[PDB]
Amino acid sequence: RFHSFSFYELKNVTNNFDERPISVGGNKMGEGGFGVVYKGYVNNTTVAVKKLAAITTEELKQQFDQEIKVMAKCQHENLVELLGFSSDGDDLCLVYVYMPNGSLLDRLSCLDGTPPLSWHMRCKIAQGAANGINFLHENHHIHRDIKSANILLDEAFTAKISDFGLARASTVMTSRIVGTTAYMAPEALRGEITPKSDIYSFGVVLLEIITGLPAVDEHREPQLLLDIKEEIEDEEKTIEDYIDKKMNDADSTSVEAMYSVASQCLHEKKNKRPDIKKVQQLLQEMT
Repeated sequence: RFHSFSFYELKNVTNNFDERPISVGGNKMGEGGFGVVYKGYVNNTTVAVKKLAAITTEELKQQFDQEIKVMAKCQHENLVELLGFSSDGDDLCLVYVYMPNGSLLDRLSCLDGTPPLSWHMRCKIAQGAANGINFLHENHHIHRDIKSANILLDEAFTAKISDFGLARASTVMTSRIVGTTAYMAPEALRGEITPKSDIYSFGVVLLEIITGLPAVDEHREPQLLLDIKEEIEDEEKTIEDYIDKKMNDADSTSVEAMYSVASQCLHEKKNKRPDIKKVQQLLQEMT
């Protein structure tokens, strides 16, 4: 099933949860899913260890319990795999398969000097992520935080959708709004919970893959990649003026095919957006 770790094991294998970034000599890889993520090395295997931090306690155990329940049921090549967990004490940890190529956001940004992703590889990554989302939707889960920074990349650059648990079952309303603003559908930003909002957010990821630009850049005009989309519709701009210049293999025809899928995903009216299945068909027809 899952591996039951005890906290002392995870502490030993993460340099006692060394919170400096890995660049600096520590074990921290990021923060999210209600915790800090650290690199560990256990039994000849590199792992990612998420140590949950307290919203409040008591609801934390419920969320940890729920994330495990979701992962037990959600096994797929385009989803991050949970390996085990630690629950002894006031301390809660989740242990995942390690993804050596980091996030799609970081690779689109060539963080740390990694080479630019080719157009052909971007197309594969887009299809992989759509496959992961389709598995989630088929199994009545809503991700709620679809973004490039949550699409991880293994040894082969296979797309791995991460950070659910918070993955609700499947129009509900909520007082505690979650997600990442620059990626959120307008109805999600008002608190409607629906798988159609994951589609919208996936439209945004597609624009990041096309253009190489982050969804938000506060030193850019416009700060929001979403707006750049309205420029193309309303302002004599073309997607071609926006194609990532860090590629040498992006043909006009498939670029436009992906942009058209992005544009369908991005309808403001949730009911006009394609479903994940259609998005897969489209992304497949694209290659």
